[PDB]
Amino acid sequence: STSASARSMCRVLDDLLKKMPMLHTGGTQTLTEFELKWQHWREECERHLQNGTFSSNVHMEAVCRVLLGDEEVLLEKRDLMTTWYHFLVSRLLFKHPTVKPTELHFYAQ
Amino acid sequence: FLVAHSDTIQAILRSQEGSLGSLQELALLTGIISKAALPGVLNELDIGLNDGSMMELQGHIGRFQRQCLALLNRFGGSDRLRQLSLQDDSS
Amino acid sequence: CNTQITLLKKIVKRVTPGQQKFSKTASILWLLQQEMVTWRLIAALYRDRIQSALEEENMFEIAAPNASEKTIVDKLFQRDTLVRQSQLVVDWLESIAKDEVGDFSDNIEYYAKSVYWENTLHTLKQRSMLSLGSSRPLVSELDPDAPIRQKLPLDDLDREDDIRLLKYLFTL
Amino acid sequence: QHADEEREKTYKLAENIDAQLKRMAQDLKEVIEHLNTSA
Amino acid sequence: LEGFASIEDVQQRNKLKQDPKYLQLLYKKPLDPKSETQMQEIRRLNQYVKNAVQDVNDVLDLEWDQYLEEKQ
Amino acid sequence: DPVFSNMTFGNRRFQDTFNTDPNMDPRNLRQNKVSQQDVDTLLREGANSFGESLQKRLLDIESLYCKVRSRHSFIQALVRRIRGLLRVSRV
Repeated sequence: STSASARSMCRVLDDLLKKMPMLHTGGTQTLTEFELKWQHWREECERHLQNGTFSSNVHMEAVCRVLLGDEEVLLEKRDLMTTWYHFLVSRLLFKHPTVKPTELHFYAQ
Repeated sequence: FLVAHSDTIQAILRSQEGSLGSLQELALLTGIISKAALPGVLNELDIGLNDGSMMELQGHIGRFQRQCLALLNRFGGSDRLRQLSLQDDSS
Repeated sequence: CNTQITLLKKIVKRVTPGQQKFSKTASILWLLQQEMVTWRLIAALYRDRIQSALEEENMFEIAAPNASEKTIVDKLFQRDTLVRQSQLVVDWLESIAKDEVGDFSDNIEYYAKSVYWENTLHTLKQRSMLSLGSSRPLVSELDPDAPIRQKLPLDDLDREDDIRLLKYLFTL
Repeated sequence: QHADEEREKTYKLAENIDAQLKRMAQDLKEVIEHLNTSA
Repeated sequence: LEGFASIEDVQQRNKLKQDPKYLQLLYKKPLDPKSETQMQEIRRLNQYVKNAVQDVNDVLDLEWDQYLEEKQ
Repeated sequence: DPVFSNMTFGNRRFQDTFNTDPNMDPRNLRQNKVSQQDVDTLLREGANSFGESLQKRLLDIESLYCKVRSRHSFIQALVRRIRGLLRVSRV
């Protein structure tokens, strides 16, 4: 509502964020629904980036580059995150839908 | 679940012997396929949940139908009964 | 009771609701059917009795010439007293038979019954193409109706098809 | 009268329908044959 | 010869319309044979083309969605 | 021919590929052949196999059993239609 060159951008961002998986319960704990929701979110983000509704703006481009899951960008913007546990949870949120205890220690290391 | 485990399902459908439990397992698999894997079922329900996933669904359904037709052509003979009885006749 | 009978049919339909292994259950079913028939007959007869007791002021009539069939049957109904119960039982049994039949038009359409049959059509086609009088003679004076007019015998298939058609007509 | 004109237009439309359906069926046959010989 | 055959058939029908020994055949014969044959051919061709193109379009859309879900 | 019209399978809106191909096509292998002699031989063999023994067998079966579900009694209708379509020829 404030910036005149961001209405459709924020609308597309809100439509993309609606595909976030908030732990679905279709009977029991199922990881297939979580994986499908994460894949759909990634596909929608890639489609928007390739079409251009999520490009041609420096702020939203940097936001998408951070959400994609990088390391140097987060190390530069470390003023937002806290410490190593914050870095680990950010990686686990922006890189994989869910992780197993067999790989959680590897990811934390 | 059948599509996720279509490897062992198709392997069991293709591997048949003259034992006792194998025929029952094949019959149960064919019944489950006929009850929860049909083109009419796909056209009726779940038609609005990723047609590509539905494409793989109907592909596996056609494969299961080919396997069922092969099993029917193999076990459709009257002499097959007495041919398989001698393989499991313990006494 | 009809709803409960339909539900019971849908229930016992998975274990053969007939054949030979159905003795005491069939007896109870026929007893319930006879009870329903008796209830319907009681209702109809007592409705007619109440109507007659209400219209008892109109009695003692006579036959009048130069009238219509409607007035004739009306004066007959007003004069005679057994015709009341007779027509009551007639209409009650007719309604029972109609309800038991249901919708026979769809059944006849699915059975596919007509006048001309495949054997007669093949005989006519053969007689029009060559000159082979197979089965019964089927002369045609510009229309396949000469044997039907002269009351000539036909083939066994046509005879059994006509028998089935007349059986359906009798059921109707 | 617009009745005879409409009838003539409908006849011409039916003729065009037939002439277009013939070539459309031929094109579908050719396309399906090409797809079967390519795949 | 089909023109002469149709002319002879029309003449025979017009002659036997007044005769009571051709009513069933006259009722079975089509009123407009050319128009009825044209309508039947058009309907058959349209149904065939529709079924074929619909099945092909369904298969193509299924393959499209499958490849899209496989690539993204 | 106009008799070979429509291709809907079932009460729902189902379609099929092609219908009649004058040339050699793989769809002809899925549907009927391109020759009337094959259909005529099939009908003749069916009429020869549908002898008095099979007719008596089907009659005894339909007399000893009359369905088990709800779908309207069509046994005699199916029998007579099959007999007619097997003893008739195709145009």
